[PDB]
Amino acid sequence: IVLTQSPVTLSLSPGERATLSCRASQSVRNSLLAWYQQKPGQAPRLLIYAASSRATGIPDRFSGSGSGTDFTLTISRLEPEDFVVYYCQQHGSSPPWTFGQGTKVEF
Amino acid sequence: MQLVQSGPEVKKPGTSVKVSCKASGFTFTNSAMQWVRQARGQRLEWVGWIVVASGNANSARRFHDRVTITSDMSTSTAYLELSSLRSEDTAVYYCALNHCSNTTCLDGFDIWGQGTMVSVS
Amino acid sequence: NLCPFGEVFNATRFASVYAWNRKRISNCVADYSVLYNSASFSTFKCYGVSPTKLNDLCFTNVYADSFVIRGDEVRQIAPGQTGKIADYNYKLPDDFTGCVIAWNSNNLDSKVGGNYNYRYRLFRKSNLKPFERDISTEIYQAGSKPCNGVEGFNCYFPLQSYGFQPTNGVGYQPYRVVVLSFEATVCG
Repeated sequence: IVLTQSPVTLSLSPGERATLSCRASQSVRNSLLAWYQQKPGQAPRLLIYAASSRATGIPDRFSGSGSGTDFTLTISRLEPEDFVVYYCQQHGSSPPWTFGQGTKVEF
Repeated sequence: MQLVQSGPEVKKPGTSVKVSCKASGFTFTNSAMQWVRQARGQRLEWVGWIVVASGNANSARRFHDRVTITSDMSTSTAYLELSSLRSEDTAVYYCALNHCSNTTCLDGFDIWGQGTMVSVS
Repeated sequence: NLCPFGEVFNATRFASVYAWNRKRISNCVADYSVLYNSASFSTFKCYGVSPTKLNDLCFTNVYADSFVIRGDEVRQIAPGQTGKIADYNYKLPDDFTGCVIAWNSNNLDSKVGGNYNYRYRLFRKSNLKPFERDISTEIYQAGSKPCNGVEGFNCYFPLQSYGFQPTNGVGYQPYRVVVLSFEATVCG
């Protein structure tokens, strides 16, 4: 089971509406496709858990939606510190809780 | 609610590494740590995961025979040693933990470590 | 007629602590001198009655709950005690009338190469009520999403087998533990 993510860079303006999607190649069991972000060279941190739920301590403006294979990360308000590589998860299967390629939220 | 990880280890392509990851502020319940290896300039990867209460480790397929991912509940730690430390192993190693809210546990690896620059020189 | 303590204490095989073997002993004379003066039982102390004083007092029903645990959590088999075996495997009540006999069993139970027959319940939703015997080996759910009895993330099989080796230390050696409980046909 491998996970392919969608557009490899989001090169568009700050302060607007962007959509992030993880097109899985095999159907994710039990909808466990948590969403992480990782600013380059530092520790990642969790935003969406159980493929839709907002994490504790994390504020608003993010949204995980859908289940199964069709999937969406919904970011509402691109602040300059949200121009970060964003990552999938498949820690649902068994082995290879495969991540994604990431993307580049770019100005 | 913090996972203090060990410092960097500059190593050699014949040696083996020993990466520890202590959990500060709390003790290990049935918490299911995972381990993430990031070569710099590449994506995050998956090494393996320990159910910390049970010790049932399970490593990834390319790491199937040469990493043993052990845990110790007495010291509230969880270790990792990777064998043979090839030139394609220079990375940053992240110990990610699932927070357990006693009554239950969460479904997300929220509290992470800080990294371990395992250098293969 | 004598009470059959010889089929409990000198038994060939015990049971694991999650499925702890309980046998009811009644309608006999219970000779406790061969227990206290055996000089082979390492851990032995009695709650609610002195061990040399219970020989000449008569009860109605005696249960000899027996299991095998690691030598560290022999202290967990006590009234008013909190831990892993005392919460998920075998809990004694606070008003416990009876007592506990534990002796080392490295020479029988710890076989060469590891003995994995003995398991203990490690993951459970709630702590056990006293004298509860839990036999279910359902795949424990630790998170929100149920995972229908298959093994995986937040899906743990609740019985983790002990690793019993002759190489192991004194605290890691298996100790055959027999727990006596008391409540009028069991006299001395």
